[PDB]
Amino acid sequence: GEVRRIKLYAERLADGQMGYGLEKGRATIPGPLIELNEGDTLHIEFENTMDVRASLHVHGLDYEVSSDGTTLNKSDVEPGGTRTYTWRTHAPGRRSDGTWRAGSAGYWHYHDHVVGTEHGTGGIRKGLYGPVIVRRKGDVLPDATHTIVFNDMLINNRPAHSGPNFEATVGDRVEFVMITHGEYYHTFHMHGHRWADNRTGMLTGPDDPSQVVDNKIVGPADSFGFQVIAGEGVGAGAWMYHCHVQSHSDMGFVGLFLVKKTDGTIPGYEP
Amino acid sequence: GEVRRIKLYAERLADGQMGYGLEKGRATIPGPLIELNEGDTLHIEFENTMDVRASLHVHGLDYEVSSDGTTLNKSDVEPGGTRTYTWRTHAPGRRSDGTWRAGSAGYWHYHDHVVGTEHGTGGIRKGLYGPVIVRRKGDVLPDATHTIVFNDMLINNRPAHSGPNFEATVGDRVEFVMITHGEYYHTFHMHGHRWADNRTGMLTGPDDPSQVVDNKIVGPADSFGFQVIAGEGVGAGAWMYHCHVQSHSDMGFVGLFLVKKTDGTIPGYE
Amino acid sequence: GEVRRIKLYAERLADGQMGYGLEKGRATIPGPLIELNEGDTLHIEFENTMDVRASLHVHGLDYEVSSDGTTLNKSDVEPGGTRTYTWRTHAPGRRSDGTWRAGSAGYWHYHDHVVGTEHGTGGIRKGLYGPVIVRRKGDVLPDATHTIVFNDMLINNRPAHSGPNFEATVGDRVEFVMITHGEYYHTFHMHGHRWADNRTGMLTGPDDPSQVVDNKIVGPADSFGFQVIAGEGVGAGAWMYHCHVQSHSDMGFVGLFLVKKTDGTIPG
Ligand SMILES: [Cu+2]
Ligand SMILES: [Cu+2]
Ligand SMILES: [Cu+2]
Ligand SMILES: [Cu+2]
Ligand SMILES: [Cu+2]
Ligand SMILES: [Cu+2]
Ligand SMILES: [Cu+2]
Ligand SMILES: [Cu+2]
Ligand SMILES: [Cu+2]
Ligand SMILES: [Cu+2]
Ligand SMILES: [Cu+2]
Ligand SMILES: [Cu+2]
Ligand SMILES: [Cu+2]
Ligand SMILES: [Cu+2]
Repeated sequence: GEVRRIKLYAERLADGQMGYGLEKGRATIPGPLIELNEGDTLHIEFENTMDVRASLHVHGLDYEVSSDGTTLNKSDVEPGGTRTYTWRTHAPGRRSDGTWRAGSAGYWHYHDHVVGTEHGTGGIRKGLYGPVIVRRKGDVLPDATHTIVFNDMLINNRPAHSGPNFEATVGDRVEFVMITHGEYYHTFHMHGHRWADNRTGMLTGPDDPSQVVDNKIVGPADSFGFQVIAGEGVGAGAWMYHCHVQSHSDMGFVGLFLVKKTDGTIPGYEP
Repeated sequence: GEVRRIKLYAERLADGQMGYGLEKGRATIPGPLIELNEGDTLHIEFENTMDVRASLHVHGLDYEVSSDGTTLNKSDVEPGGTRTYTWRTHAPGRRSDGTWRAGSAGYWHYHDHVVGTEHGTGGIRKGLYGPVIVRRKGDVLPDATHTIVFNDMLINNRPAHSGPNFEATVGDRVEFVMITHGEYYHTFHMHGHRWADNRTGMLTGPDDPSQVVDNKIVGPADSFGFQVIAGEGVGAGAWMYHCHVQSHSDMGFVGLFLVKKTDGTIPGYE
Repeated sequence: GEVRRIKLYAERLADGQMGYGLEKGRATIPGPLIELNEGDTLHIEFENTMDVRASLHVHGLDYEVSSDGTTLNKSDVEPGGTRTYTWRTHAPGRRSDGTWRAGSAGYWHYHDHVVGTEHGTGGIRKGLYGPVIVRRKGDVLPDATHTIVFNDMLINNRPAHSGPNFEATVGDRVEFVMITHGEYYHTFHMHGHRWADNRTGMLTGPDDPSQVVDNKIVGPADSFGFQVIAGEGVGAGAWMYHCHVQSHSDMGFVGLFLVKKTDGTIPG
């Protein structure tokens, strides 16, 4: 259980998007990946650099109403204002009542709750979302982590036929965090790969009856994640991921998981 | 288990609504909570007090076609009529061939199947829905149970910005039953609390790999439930629950889980 | 693990439809059920008999990009062309990193990826879909398997009020494969029966905490399956299955699981 501190800034981007960043003028969409171990406390020294009220609200983690990031709990930030948000986490364990307390561990996310509406509809639309992973002791750690956000009809707020693409090598342990926002349900599909429908996205062993899937229905504020061995049993290639709702996939919102051979090459593809 | 008998009434209510009740003029939307233990049998002496055919149909439980509650199986109820429905439940166990028979236990629900359409579209819209809990031997029992129904764009058929709110004290074991009906998908979200995506909404112990969530996609006739310790690790507070579909949350369709300190107070909220 | 070889054909059908068949002129919607055991390899000698490009794309199974069935990987089929697709499967096992590799076993599906659009919107709409089951050693095998596809507002591309109905006898072990396609989310409900939300749709034992359900939200390209003992604890009957989205159920998009007594009768 470390007590940890980061700085976070909400910025309006040149293009009129809105992003979180770890430093001024370094905002990204999605926002920076926050990673904590169960038991860790994080203090986020947040600065709203924008000319509108903005906030930081987190799913899954332990927070008091004063870190709700809502108008209801007097927890949003005035233009140019500052606020320290506090996120706590806990390990699982036996309560006195003999019950098992579930831990914080999982694939989570943070987003604005007051831009445009008192539910953050405008901030979320403009890019104020990012991933949070809470790890349990012993969890398997990846070679890389990639965050895919279905935000209305967009992926990571990109234009149609502009990715995002993620590169790996065959055999790499690659982690995906998959977050949904906005108005629409979606189905997330990845070619050539599959994962478990459980906390880690990985089967614990032969006694784990979790469905193994390559396609998952998601709605606004859903988060899940998984890890794959890149190209396992399928080889190097351009492995598309996309929404499987037919009108959505036809808008040209598709990304590629580019799995290269150890010589840096990939079977030829036509994007 | 035990053999149980109850009366149930379907009644027209104010503002063109329809509800189930355990007594005449005590109909509620949602309808009364029905709670059974695996193995129990329930006989429901159902009176349709309305001027249109109505029925009772249940998810999850054991029932014969004579208690289907459908026109197909001639088990709806004529206006002003009475019919006894029978719900059975069973415990899990190995079959003779060594497969495992799943038990009845879970978060379930009952609704009308013949008002407006032969799928109960009018009856459900107007409020003919309620919760059923079937418990397993050794299940953890709560201090209170609250039912939240996303019915089209309404919560429990309340208009925009009309709660419902649920009160607890820090430390209470609070059960939620979450049912969806109608036309739309939703995502159910609760601030400051989380649960397991499994039968009871609680992890069985360290071998249970179920995802821990605070947001769940649901569609018409989905039911799930869970228990939380009120304010566990987060303290007293006005803890919002709402649909996270942004247009739905922006219509005011929000309620509060009001978690008080033992001294009866709650951190100031607006 | 066996190496298996089949032929498949894509063909235009009546009423503006398209389907897959094991023989020319024998295409069905849904397409033929393909059943494999973990470790089996299947080579599909696919002939596109149509006047438009078409492909075969599979969920869940092991395939190389040369069997992706996509424009991106140039592995669709010209009109009148033939292509051998290869699907591999694997058993689960312990990896050299100490993790458990998930096996191929599950309820899966295949469909076109290039008719109408580069995502197969037109091919899927018109009937180019079918079920795939991959079994694990020791899995419980059914007496009968039935495939239900929610494709847009249709079931198995049947018109409103067109079933399909499935017949069983009380005590039969009946498997359902449930696949969704198109534009819409659905909720699949079956009267009188329930299943586990897990890989097999059956609880493995008392240590399996999976929710037991009779209603499941599904979206495009979702697949799940389950087995039930027909009429278990409920008896013979006409047992409705339907989408539970109310306007969907109201269109006539409903079928029956017709469970007979041992003497052949159904409560009428
Ligand atoms: Cu909120
Ligand atoms: Cu989509
Ligand atoms: Cu795909
Ligand atoms: Cu695919
Ligand atoms: Cu949120
Ligand atoms: Cu090229
Ligand atoms: Cu029904
Ligand atoms: Cu909603
Ligand atoms: Cu929240
Ligand atoms: Cu129902
Ligand atoms: Cu695809
Ligand atoms: Cu439907
Ligand atoms: Cu039903
Ligand atoms: Cu697909």
